[PDB]
Amino acid sequence: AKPQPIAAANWKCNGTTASIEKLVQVFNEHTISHDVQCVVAPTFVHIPLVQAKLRNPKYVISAQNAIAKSGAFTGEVSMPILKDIGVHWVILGHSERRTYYGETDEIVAQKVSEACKQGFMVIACIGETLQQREANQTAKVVLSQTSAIAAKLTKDAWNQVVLAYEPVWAIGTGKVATPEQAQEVHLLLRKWVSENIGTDVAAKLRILYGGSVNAANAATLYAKPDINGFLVGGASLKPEFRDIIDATR
Repeated sequence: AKPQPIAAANWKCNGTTASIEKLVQVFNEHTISHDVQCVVAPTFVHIPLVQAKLRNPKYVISAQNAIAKSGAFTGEVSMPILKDIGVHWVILGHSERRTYYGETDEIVAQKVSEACKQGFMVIACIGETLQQREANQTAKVVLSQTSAIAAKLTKDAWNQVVLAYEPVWAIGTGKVATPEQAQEVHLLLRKWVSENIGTDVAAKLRILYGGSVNAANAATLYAKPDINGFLVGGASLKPEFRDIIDATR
């Protein structure tokens, strides 16, 4: 059978106090009856508000990024600071950070390793660009990104890792991957983990899909055997996130 699914909301750089209060109320009033881990990732400045208002017991709060250590890093937020305020999930290596903010495979792998050492659950993002897909490099790219992370982890650390496969061409564009496209990559990843890390790790690993997931396409993605849930951007700012959660039944 499949491991426990995850439905994760990446709000990105969005929100006002009023809109967040309304959306959290919607999430609180949605009764979830199956075993799923829901995750909401607000901007840093909204974490305290969401902590105060979110009561649905299926949810945890995640940060959208972090650095490993406190110190002289003006503008950044560290993992120890997040832990002290009660946040123990983080998204690392999102495409937007790899693209705009210079996060290379080695930077991502270092961050993931440090988060695991500090007791975080980590959603680590990987995925290929349109050019790489059309060059038939998808497998090489996603396995390179994954092996860079794996090189800095011990086997036990994998209990804290969730992989999110987000093809860059699907992020925010409306052009979701087909279920067959996503399943092909998820199966390739799970096999790599099984051979290189362990079959026990691979059977428990959650591999999420993201990139233009909405409430109408989520259930047909989740039907595939190696898809364990979703990392959702635009649709997670809307009430229809409730139906994305319920598509993981």
